[PDB]
Amino acid sequence: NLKDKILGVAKELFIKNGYNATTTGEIVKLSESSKGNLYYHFKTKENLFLEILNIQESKWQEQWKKEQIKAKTNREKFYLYNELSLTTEYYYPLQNAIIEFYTEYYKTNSINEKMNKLENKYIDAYHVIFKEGNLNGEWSINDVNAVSKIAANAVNGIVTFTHEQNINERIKLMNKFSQIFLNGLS
Amino acid sequence: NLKDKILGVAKELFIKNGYNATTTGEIVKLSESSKGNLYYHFKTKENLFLEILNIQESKWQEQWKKEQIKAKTNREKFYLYNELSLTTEYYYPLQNAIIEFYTEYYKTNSINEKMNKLENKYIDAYHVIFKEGNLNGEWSINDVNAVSKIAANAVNGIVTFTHEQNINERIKLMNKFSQIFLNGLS
Ligand SMILES: Cc1cc(N)c2ccccc2[n+]1CCCCCCCCCC[n+]1c(C)cc(N)c2ccccc21
Repeated sequence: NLKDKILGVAKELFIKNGYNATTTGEIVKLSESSKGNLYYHFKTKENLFLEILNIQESKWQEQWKKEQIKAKTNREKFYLYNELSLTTEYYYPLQNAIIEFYTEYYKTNSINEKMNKLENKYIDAYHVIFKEGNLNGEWSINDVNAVSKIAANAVNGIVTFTHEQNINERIKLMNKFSQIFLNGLS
Repeated sequence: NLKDKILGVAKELFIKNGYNATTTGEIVKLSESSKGNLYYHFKTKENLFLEILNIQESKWQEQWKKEQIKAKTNREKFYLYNELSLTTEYYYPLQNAIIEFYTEYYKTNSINEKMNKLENKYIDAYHVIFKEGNLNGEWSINDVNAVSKIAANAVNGIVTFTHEQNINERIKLMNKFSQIFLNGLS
């Protein structure tokens, strides 16, 4: 509970004032915990944030599980997951805190350790889509891990570096990418 | 050097840390100057940054022009451009500071007359490659603009969101991307 509260309040603070401006001091006092209890559950701001991040990935996955019901075939899952990545991320309040966090502990394989099991999870969604695509004969992929990392990162890029363009155009471009790319597997 | 000597410090600081962790003061301090020398061609912080981006972009485009000769067919110009994007020391090492820069300075109306100029040079390489390929018959592209923007960002995605792993796994992934993308076009 005190741990659940630290997480809840911290998430709001990072959302309101970003990663850098938020202090464990603010988190401790507003969550009504202490520096000791905080230190025992998370050790560091970095770690607390990674934990919030894991919780968010779980939420995403549950969202994805209910959402893909709208996409029968794996080909459709791929179109929908990318469109979903773009539209949701546009109004995801933690995106700014995340950007800050990455640039922060990038030259530290420490606060970039669990950062792996995390990104790996993002990519798994693609892995499932492509593995099943293979079994369902929708396509034939040499090695899924490679194609999954590529799809995962090409999509982050279209989502991230487009920010400067009408949302309707963005979706149209992403769908075009989904189309061209799936066409490079046949 | 007055003007052309600050940008060098600011670049280092912008790349080393973020667009936020680098402040007007830290520059001048490690640059030894007046916190006002910025106005002739350096209006606001965003302008100093927006300028550094141009220098670096052009530096990258310069190199590209000199190395794209190892590529015979345009189909090859596409792979080489993407492979080189992973290895350059120009502009791409700044994509990070650029991301966090859009999570702030993107409301004013300079980020549409100054910032739009730079994005053109960013998708131009792909425009030339995709047009000359059309003219040459290597493929038939519906709208070179869509495919160009889609490609530039995808690639930037693979370069920027994997900047923490074996550079060879990198090259591998990028080449597999180029293969699939082009196989999706033609
Ligand atoms: C709840 C929830 C709700 C949503 N509506 C949602 C929408 C879209 C995506 C996730 C969502 N989730 C939860 C999402 C948890 C996401 C964990 C993501 C880890 C990945 C980012 C990796 N990364 C790398 C490698 C390298 C970089 N240079 C870099 C630079 C800037 C930013 C990121 C960078």
